[PDB]
Parts: sequence; C-alpha cells; structure tokens
Amino acid sequence: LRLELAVDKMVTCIAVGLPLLLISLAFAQEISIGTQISCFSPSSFSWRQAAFVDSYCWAAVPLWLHKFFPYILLLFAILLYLPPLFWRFAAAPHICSDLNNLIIKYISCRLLTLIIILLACIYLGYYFSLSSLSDEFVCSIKSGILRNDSTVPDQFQCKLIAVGIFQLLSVINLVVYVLLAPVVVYTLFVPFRQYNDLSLYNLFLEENI
Amino acid sequence: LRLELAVDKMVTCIAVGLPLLLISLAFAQEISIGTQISCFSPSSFSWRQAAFVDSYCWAAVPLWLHKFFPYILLLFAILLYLPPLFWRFAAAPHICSDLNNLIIKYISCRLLTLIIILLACIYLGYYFSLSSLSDEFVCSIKSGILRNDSTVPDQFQCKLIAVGIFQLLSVINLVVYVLLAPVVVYTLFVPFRQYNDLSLYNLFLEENI
Amino acid sequence: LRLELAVDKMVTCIAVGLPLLLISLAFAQEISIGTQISCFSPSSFSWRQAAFVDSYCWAAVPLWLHKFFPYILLLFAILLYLPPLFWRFAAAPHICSDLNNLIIKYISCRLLTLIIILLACIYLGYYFSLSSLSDEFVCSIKSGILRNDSTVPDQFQCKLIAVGIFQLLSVINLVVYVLLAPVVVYTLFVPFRQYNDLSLYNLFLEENI
Amino acid sequence: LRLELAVDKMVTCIAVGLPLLLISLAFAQEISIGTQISCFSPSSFSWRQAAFVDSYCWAAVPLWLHKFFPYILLLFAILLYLPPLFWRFAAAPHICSDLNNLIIKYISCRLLTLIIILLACIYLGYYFSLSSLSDEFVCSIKSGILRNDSTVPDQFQCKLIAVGIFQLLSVINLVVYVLLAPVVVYTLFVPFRQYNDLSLYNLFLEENI
Amino acid sequence: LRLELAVDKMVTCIAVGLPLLLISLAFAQEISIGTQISCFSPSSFSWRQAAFVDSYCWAAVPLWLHKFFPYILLLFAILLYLPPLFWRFAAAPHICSDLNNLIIKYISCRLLTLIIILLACIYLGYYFSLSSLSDEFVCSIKSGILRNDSTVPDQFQCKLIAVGIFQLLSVINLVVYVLLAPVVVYTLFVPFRQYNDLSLYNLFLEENI
Amino acid sequence: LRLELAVDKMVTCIAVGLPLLLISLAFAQEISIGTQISCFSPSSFSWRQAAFVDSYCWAAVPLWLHKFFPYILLLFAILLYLPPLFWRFAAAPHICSDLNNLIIKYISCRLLTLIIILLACIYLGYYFSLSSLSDEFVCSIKSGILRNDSTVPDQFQCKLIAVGIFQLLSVINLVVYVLLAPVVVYTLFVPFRQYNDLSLYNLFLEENI
Amino acid sequence: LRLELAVDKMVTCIAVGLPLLLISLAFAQEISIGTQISCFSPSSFSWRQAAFVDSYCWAAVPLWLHKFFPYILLLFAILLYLPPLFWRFAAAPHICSDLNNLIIKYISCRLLTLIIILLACIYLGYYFSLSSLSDEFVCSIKSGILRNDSTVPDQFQCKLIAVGIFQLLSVINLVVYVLLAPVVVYTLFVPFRQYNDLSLYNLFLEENI
Repeated sequence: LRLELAVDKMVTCIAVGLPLLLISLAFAQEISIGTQISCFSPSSFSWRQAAFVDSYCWAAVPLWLHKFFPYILLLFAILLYLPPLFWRFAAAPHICSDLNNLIIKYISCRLLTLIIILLACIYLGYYFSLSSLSDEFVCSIKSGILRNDSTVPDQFQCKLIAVGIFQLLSVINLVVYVLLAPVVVYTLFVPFRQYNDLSLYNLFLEENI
Repeated sequence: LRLELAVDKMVTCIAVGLPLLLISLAFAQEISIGTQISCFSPSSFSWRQAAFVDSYCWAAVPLWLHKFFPYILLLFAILLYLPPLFWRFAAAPHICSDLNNLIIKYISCRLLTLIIILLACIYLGYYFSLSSLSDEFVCSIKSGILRNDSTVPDQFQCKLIAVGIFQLLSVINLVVYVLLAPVVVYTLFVPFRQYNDLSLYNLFLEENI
Repeated sequence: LRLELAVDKMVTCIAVGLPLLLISLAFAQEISIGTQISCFSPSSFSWRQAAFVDSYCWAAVPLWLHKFFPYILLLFAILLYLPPLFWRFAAAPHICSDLNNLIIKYISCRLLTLIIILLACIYLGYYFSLSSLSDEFVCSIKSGILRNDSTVPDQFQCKLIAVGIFQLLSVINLVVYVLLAPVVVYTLFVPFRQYNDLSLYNLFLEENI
Repeated sequence: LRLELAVDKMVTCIAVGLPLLLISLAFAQEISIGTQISCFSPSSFSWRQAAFVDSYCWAAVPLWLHKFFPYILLLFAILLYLPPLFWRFAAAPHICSDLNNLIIKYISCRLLTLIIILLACIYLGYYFSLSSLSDEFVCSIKSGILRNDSTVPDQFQCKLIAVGIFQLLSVINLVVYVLLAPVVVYTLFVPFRQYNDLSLYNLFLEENI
Repeated sequence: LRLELAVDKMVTCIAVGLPLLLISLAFAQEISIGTQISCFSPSSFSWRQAAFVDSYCWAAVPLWLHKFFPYILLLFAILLYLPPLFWRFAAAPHICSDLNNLIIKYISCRLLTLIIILLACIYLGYYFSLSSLSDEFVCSIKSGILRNDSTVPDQFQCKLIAVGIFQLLSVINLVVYVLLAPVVVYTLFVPFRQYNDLSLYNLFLEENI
Repeated sequence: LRLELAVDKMVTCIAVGLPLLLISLAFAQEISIGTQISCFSPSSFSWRQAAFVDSYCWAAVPLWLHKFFPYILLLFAILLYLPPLFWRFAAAPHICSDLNNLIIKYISCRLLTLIIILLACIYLGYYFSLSSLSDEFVCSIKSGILRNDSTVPDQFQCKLIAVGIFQLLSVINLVVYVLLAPVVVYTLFVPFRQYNDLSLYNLFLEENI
Repeated sequence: LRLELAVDKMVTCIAVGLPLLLISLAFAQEISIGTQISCFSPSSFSWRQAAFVDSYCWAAVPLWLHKFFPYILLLFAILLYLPPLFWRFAAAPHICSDLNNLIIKYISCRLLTLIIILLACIYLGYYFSLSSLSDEFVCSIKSGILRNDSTVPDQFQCKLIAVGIFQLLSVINLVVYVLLAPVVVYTLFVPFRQYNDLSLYNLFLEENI
C-alpha cells in the first residue's frame, strides 16, 4: 500500500530535511560560543551598560539576512513542504479508489518544487557571494535623551559571530540543491520514465503490485 | 468516518497553528538575546540597582501592545479555535445519527471565524503601521521615598528589544490572514460548492462514502 | 456510555481550566523577567547584602493578595473542582444501575458551583478595584541587632513586579466568570430544559441513547 | 472488583495527598525566591566569604522545626500511608477468598489513622502558635581559628525566608485535618453504618455487587 | 504464581529502599544550599582563588566518613540487595519445577541479610556517636611552590555543610534497622512459622494456592 | 526474514556508530571544561570586553580543521551511511520478490564504502600528523574603528582547548578504520566466500533459511 | 528459550556494568564540586585571565591517566563487552538449529574475557599504586607572545580535584575484578562442570529443558 513514487519521496525527504539539519547544526553547543552579537564597549561601563549596548545594537538593524537566516531557512523548508501536502489531498481519494487532470496536478506540484529549489539556489548563492568581512558594523546608541551627554562615545564597533558557519552551511546547502534539480526535472518528464493519465497510472502501479 | 469537510479542516488547522508558531519563533534561542527590556543606568549603579531599574520600568507601562503581544496572539488563537469547538457539539449527534437549523449553525460558525479573521487582520495592520522607533521611552523611578534624593537622576532611556521580530511576524501573519479569507468566504456559500439542509447533507456525504 | 450532561461538563471544564491557564501564563518566560520583588539598595552594598534586603522585605509582608495570588487562584480551582467530584460518587452507582433525593444532590452541587463562581467574581472585582500604584511600599530592615548601627539607612523603597499581569488576568477571569453564571443558573432549572427524579432521568437519557 | 469502602479510600487519598501537595507548593518557582537563609554580612566581605557565612549559619542550628519542616510533613505522610498498607496485606487474602479477628484489624488500622491525624493536628497547631518574628536569630562564626582575629565581627543577623509560607500551609493543613477526623471516627463505628465479622462483610458486599 | 514469602519480600523492599530514599532526601533542593564545603578565604582573594582553596581543601582529606557517606549508604544497599539476588538463582528452578539443601541456602541468605543489617546498625551508631562539632577543620594550601611565599596565610578554617542532615538521617536509618532485625530473625526460625525441606515446602505452598 | 549479510551489517553498524560516539565523547561534561577557545586579554578589560575578544577571535579563523572537526566527523558518518541506504532501495524489491546487474550494484556499494573508509583514514592521519603545539595563534582585533586607538594592544595570544582530545579520538578512529578495511575488501570478493548473480543468491539464502 | 549459561551471563553483566557504574558515581552532583582542575592565579588577574590559565593548563598535559581515566574505564567496558558479542553471532545459528569447533570458539571467548580482566587488574593496580600527592604539578603559560613580558609569573601551581575518588573507585574495581577471575576460570574448564562438543551440548541443555 504505497501512495507515492520512491524517487519523489526520497527527494521530498532530503529537500525538507536538509535545512532543518543545518539550523540544528549552526547553533549546536559543540560549534558555537554563547553570544550571537558582540560590541566593544569602553572600559568605564559596567556589565549592565555593556549588555544594554549589545541588546540595543542587536535590535537596531544587507544585514537583515545575517540576523534572520534561520527563519529564512525555515521558510524555505515550509514552502518546499507545501507541494507534497497539496499533492496528498488531491491524490489519495482518486488513487485510493482506483488502486487528463491528475497530470496537471502532478506536473504543477513538481514544477512548484522546482521553482522553490531554484529560488533557494539563487538566495544561497547571493548569501555566499557577499563579503565575509561585511559582518561587522558601526552602531550608535546616541538617540533620545542620550543625544547630548558626552559620557558615552559616538561609535561602537559591533560584530556578529555565527556568520561564518552560515556561509559554510549555505555553501553545503547550495551544493546539494544544485544536484538535486536534475532528479526532479527527470521526474518532471512523466511518459518517458515508464501526457495522459494512463501513463501516470502505469508508473503508479509498477511499484504497488 | 470523516465528520468534517477537508477544506474547512485545513483552514481551521492553519488559522490556529500560525499564531502559536509565531509565538514559538519570536522567543527562540536562535533569534533572540536574553533580556526583553534594557535601560541605560548611570555608571555609579551596582548590578542590583540596574536590575531594579530595569524591573521597575518593565512594570511601569501605545506600549501595552509591545508588552502583551504574545498574549494577544494567544487570545486570537483561542477565539479562533472556539467556532469549530462549538460546531462539533451541535454537529456530531446529528451527523452520527443520520450518516433548516444546521444551515444556521454552520453559517454562524463560519461567519464568526470570518469576523475573528478580519479583526485579527485589522489589529495586525495597526500593529505594523506604528513607528518602529516608537519602541523606546523615558522612564522615571523617582516616586515614593525616591522623590527628593539627588543620588539617582530623573530620566532613564529604556528600550524594548524583541519588537522588530514582532513587526516582522505580524507582517507574515497579516499576509497569510488576508489570503485566508477568500477560502472561508467561498466555503460560506453553501449551495454552490456541491440554503436548505439537503445541500449540506450532499456536501457532507460526497467525501464520506 | 455518557454519565454527564454536555453543557454541565463543558462548564466544569472551563471553570477549572481557566485559573490554571492564567497561573501558567502569568509566570511564563515570554512575559516576565526573573525577579518578583525589587528593592533599591544604596550604592555601598555588595550583591549579597542587596539580596539579603530583597529576601527580607519579600518575607516581611492589603499586600497579602499581591504575594499569594497564584495560591488563591489554585484554591478557587480546587474548591470549584470539588462539586463534580462529590457528584460522581453519588451519581455513578445509581445511574450505572438504572441506565426525590437525586434532585437534592444535583441542585446542591450546582448551587455550590454557583456560590463559588460568585465568590470568585467578588474577589477578582476587589482585586482589580484597588490602586495599581498600591504595589510598592517602604520596608525597613532595622530590627534585632541592626536597630542601632547607622551603616544601613531606615527606609527602603520596594516594588513588586508581576502585579500588572495579575490585574489583567483577573480582569479576563472576571469577564469569563460573569458570563459563565447564566449558563449554570439555566442548568439549575431542571424541569424546563427537557422537581421530580423522573425529569432528571429524562434529561439523562436524551443524550445517552 | 473493589476491595475497599469508597469513603475510607477518599479519606486515605486526601490525608496523604495534602502534605505532599503543600511541600510541592512551598518551594514553587512562582511563590519563592532562590535562597532559603540570608545573613547580613558586612561590606568588606567578598562573595565567597558571605556565602561561607550563610552556609555556616545554615548548618549551625525551636529553630529545628523551621529547617526540617518538609521532612516532618513527609514523615506524617509516610506514617499516615502505613495503616492502609498494613490493611491490604491482612485483607486481600481473606476478602479475595470469601468475596471476630478482622474487626480487630480494621478497628486498629482506623484507630492508628485517627491517632496520626490527631498528632499532626497538635504539631501543626504548635507550629502556627509560635511567633512569626521568631524566625530570625543571631549567629556567630567565631570558632576554631577564627576566635581571636578582629577582622570579622561577633554577631551576624540571620533570617529564614520561607517560614511565612510554612505558617500559612500549616494553617491550611490544620483546617483540613480538623474536619477530616469526624469522617474517620464515623467510619470507626462499624455496625451502625450498614462488632461482629458479619457486619463487616455486609458493608463490604453492599458496594461490590 | 508467587515465588516468595510476603513478610520476607516486604523486609527486602524496605531494607534496600530506605538508604536510597535517604540519599535522595539529603541532597534535595528543598533542604540544602548549593555548596558542600566552605572555607573562609581572606579578603584579598578573588573568586577564582577562593574557589581554588575550597576545591583544594575538599580534595585534601575521621573525616573520610563525612565525605563518602552517600557512597557508604549505596554500598550497604548493594550488599543488602545481594542475598535475595543469590536466592532467586538457587530457588526459581527448583520451585518452578516442584510447584535438605534448600534449608541451607535459605538460612544462609537470611543470615547474611541479618549480618549486613547488624553491621549497618553498628556503622550508623558509630556515625551518630561522634561529635557534631567535629565537622570543621584547619586546612593548609601551603605545599609545592606555595611553601615559601607570604601572600597567602597558613591556616584556613574549613567547614562541611551537609553533615547535620547526615546525622539525622543516620539516626532515622538506625531506628528503622534496629526494629527490622526481630522480623528477619523471626523468619530465620523456619519450622515454627508454619530443619527439613518439607517444612519449607509447606510454608511456600500456603500462600501460592 | 533477513535482508542482509551479518558481517556486512556489523561493518556498517561499526563504521557509522564510531564517529558519532567520538563526537559524543569529545564534549562530555566529564572530560571537558566549559570554554572552547581562550584568549589572554590584558588586565584593564572588563568581563564583556574579554568576552568580545574571545568571541571575535573565535569567529576570525590549517586551523579550519581545529574548529570544524565534529562537522567533518558527521560528514564522514553521513557519507558512509549513504551506500547501505542506496543498497536497500535497489535490493529489497528484487530480494523480497525472489526470496548480472545486482552484482554491479553490490560491488559498487561496497567499493564506495571502501573509498570513503580510505579517505577517512587519510584525513585522520593528516589530522594526527600535524603539530600539537599548532593549536594556538596570534589574533588581532584591530580593524574598523579600532584601527587607530591605542587603548587595546595589537597581539592577543589565543588557544583552542579541546584539540588534544581531538588528536586522541582521531588516533582511535584511525586504528579502527585501518583494520576495518580488510573485512570489507574480503566481502568485496563475492564468489569465494560461499561474478554471477547465482553466487549472490547462494550467499543470500545461506543465512535466510 | 535460553541461549546462555546463567553463571556466564551474570559474570558478563557484572564485568561490564561495574565500570559504567563507577563512571556514573565519580561525577555525581552529590560527591563532586564543579571544577575538575584548579590553578592558583595571582591576585592581579581578572576572572577571564584565571579561566584562561585553568583552561590552558588543563590542555597542556604520568598525568595522562589522571585526565583520561573515564575514557579508559569505558575502553575496558567496550573491550570486555566484545567477547559475548562475538559469541552470539557464532552461537545463535548452531544452537537455534540444534536446540569440535564450538569448543574452540567458547574457550577463546572466555580466554579473551580472562585476559581483559587480568589487564584491567594490572592497570588498576598500577593506578592505585602511584602517589596520591602526585596529582598536582607546576604549569607555565609563558609561550608564544607571552615569553618575554613580566606581567605574568613563571610558575603556576595546578591541582586536579577528582583524583581521590578515582583512587577509591579503582580500589573497588580491583577488589571486584580479583575475585571475579576464579569464576570465569572455573567456567573455562568445560567438561568438569556437567573437550568435545557433546559436553558443551550437555551443559547447554541442562538449563534449557
């Protein structure tokens, strides 16, 4: 009682399990120290003031990708998990009853998977292409009531920490997602791997006998 | 043995699972540093005094939305989970026996779902519309016995930290909830998707055969 | 095999599940900073002395409600869970055998539920009515051997932190418990919702057939 | 297949479940700050020296009840759980076979339960009766090699913290245990609630039919 | 299908479950502060130096019993769990087949249990008998390269903390183990509680019928 | 119902379970202190500045192997788990039906396993061969706005901590993987351990009878 | 359906369960303070510098046994678990079919168990024999850029902490493993405890009937 094609199931399993694995690896205890951002406060600040400076410049951010990278990986995971979820609803009644129109549904689902994979490839290539030294910046807490007093200085050098691991994991993800696309575009050609529904039924009964 | 319509079940599953997912994402270890609020205490304060200042100005709050945002998302989740819970009690006896008045119950439940979705859309639009720089304020601990002594200063610049993630997640939630409403208003029109009970029974037996 | 009435079961489930949910929400990591009380110790005290001052003024307390609020909510939960627990023992033998005197037991249980709900309403109204600024006070550690030395000062401004969330959650609980009472007083009128036992048996067999 | 009397089972369940619940409530995160004892060390002591002073005066203790209160509640729980455990061994063979001497066993078990309940009442009354201000004392670390040096002072004011919650929970426990005793002494009178074994068999078969 | 005697099973269950319960109680969060040992370092030492002093004098230890008390309780638990474990191997074949020599095995197992109980009684009496003030000592870190420099002083007063709880729990354990021995020595007399195997078979079939 | 050869299954189980075990052992609480990297900051820096220096020089890195060693072990584990995963898909249909071409699949899978084992051997030999003193380096935070000020010095000696355990675990892994290769190359010779499919079927039915 | 001999199974269970139990006991919260190593840094070092000194001298190590003792115990556990694992593969086919050559396999497995037990005895005797005062040493951080500056001193006294517990647990393990060897060498003599396969089959059917 198998409702899917083994190659397509393996592709869906890999494409959605890789970014969650990279999010799990990027913040492991093994590879990473405790603080995400760090700003060099002067030597007249207490603990609480330097914590205020770090917490302010962390919330005062180009650099949007460096902060929200795990959320973007999770978004790619969800948007890539959606096409098989849409496929299950349209498929399981008709195949549960039997075992044209289903060719359109199957081709559109695999097409959406291919487009999401290509957009992930473009985004990860853009993320790796940018300068590694473009992870540090100059923050200024002087705002509001702190605009006139000369106790604090103007510029604060701030540096994100977990960005090099993000570069490396995006390289790994891009390397996987580049060679993942020939498999899905080979499964795109429905009548040759044995556009009518009869061919789809043939390739759905060859493994469910 | 299915007691519901697949499209309505999917809509209920998404509308109540999205805000809990956003609450889970907004306070993840990955995206967020440890302290919610931060106030710049002067450099003559110990740790405990600056902790007192932060704990006072956190409890001395417009800004009500910036503090109670997860509770409001949880309230929207609960108020949106209530209509299917009311539907189950009125439905499962009559449909469990069989498989006018039920049209009124079904239409009122979907109407309440639509109204809650629209109110969530209005609230999230209001929450995103306000100024991003309107997250910081000027707190004053001078009250009670601390009204006359000149050891502490008058104004304390305070800043909330997790507010930008709240803006972004409210944008995502609004984007989902805008396009969610055409689906529920399409399911609102009961006789065309095949106001008498016979049509409801037809669309409840087409998927439970 | 249902031993209860659906409306009464839902009422019992809500009335005992709401205060536990509010206790769970009031001390969540999301909404609340780490320390309950905070007292402004002078700038010549070490960490341990300020911790002693906070721990002394926390244990040197009108303000009784501000400290023991979760215990009072738990007490209302337990006292409201007791009437159905008493109902089960008197009911399940007679109804398990069959399916006057039971009218007295049922009416007394619902009456006790109504009285507990009304007392909860009165207490939460009293708790919300008091001044929000009446959460801070003036503590004095000068007692015992510390009565004569002039190293420590006399007055210490102390402030409770989690009190505004208590005001808001008591408002929510009062709003629910006000509109909960019409339902239980409607279920109080036993012969009209179809004082003899025959009517109770009719309304216990209409849903268990 | 019920081997007990419902009223006695409920009494045993309450009498042993209340003190464990009070021990669980007295040290909850909600109600209680982190440190049990606190001593005001002078302002020339480091962290480690004040920790040594607190750890010494915590282990240098009338006040025995204030330190070992949860252990005494656990002891009352165990000593009150012992009579039904003794009852099970003597009862389950004879009742498992059948369904004088058993009257003696049943009366002695309920008598021991009554005596333990009364001793708990006396102890909790004594614990509540003592002065609330009798929780703080004067400790002296000057002993051994620290008997002659004048770097440390003689007297240290020390204060226990979790004692007021102990007073309140002992009041609650006493209030429950006072009204618990009429129920057990009513179950003590074996022939009237329908000293021969025949009456015990009658009241053991009326609920196991 | 019971392979044991109820009284002996209860005795084995209590004698091995009490010391584990005391080890669990002696280091509970409720009763005990965080640090086991504490040494009064002078007021010119940083945190790390005082931590070095405490960690050195904790590892530079009469006092052997005060440090390894939970390990000795665990050793008594294991050595008292061994006789029933030896009994099971020799018993379960012969009794599983049937239901002289077995009298020797049973008497030797109960004898070893009695000897272990008596040795535990002697050790706990010795542990309680010693002076309560004999828990503090004078440690000297001056060794190795730290033998000539006069920056650190010679004597350091050190104090163990969890020793009074050890005295109290050893008193409780001794009180239980004294009155436990009449039961096991009553079970030692095999023919009277109804040395031949026939009597053992009689007292093994009276409860397994 | 066994779908594999016992020797090959044991080899796959060991080759993928050893590096995960070494990753688990290298960061155990037992063997390792809390901080991975450590840099000697001057004695005019606060806590937060030294934490900034450590967090900067940890993210400013030959030495790539010393930082990403657990990820490389995980990569070897995954790349060595892939050949049996590929074998299962091609094998389980044909063997599930039956019990040339399968010789090619089996030989290619075992060949890929051998190549991955050899590459792991070469990498671990290279990792052990390098100097143990080549774990410490000279970091410079002077960049950006911190290029001209003379408050901070130029050179910072930094040292990785968990590298010696990495040397030892790579030695252990190399010792295992050297003697693992004779077993897999003995299983490579398919017709002698009883290239046609008939011999493979003989050695797949000798253990599944 | 028992595939083993009870005495041999008990021996394997004890010999592999004892070192894991000792590793679990040596790092328990009860017996051990938080830091493994400790070095007396001078009183002009901040927290981070003393943490750097401790982390450097912990990674700059005769003394190899004092650092890697749990790994060596785990290695003895694994090397002692290997002979029964090898025995299962060679035994379970032939005994599962039936119930010379098996005498060789059984004798070689028990011989390897005896050799591993003897090597463990020799190693633990060597570990206990060495001086208890040989746990402290003199470390020098002066290397690299820190070779010429006179801000830090040359010698640092360092001390391992958990070594006395290692001595005691190795004594316990040696005491067990000495008296464990007569049992395994008694099971080594196969024909007397009833070298041909027939005797092995006799002693494998006497307990599996």
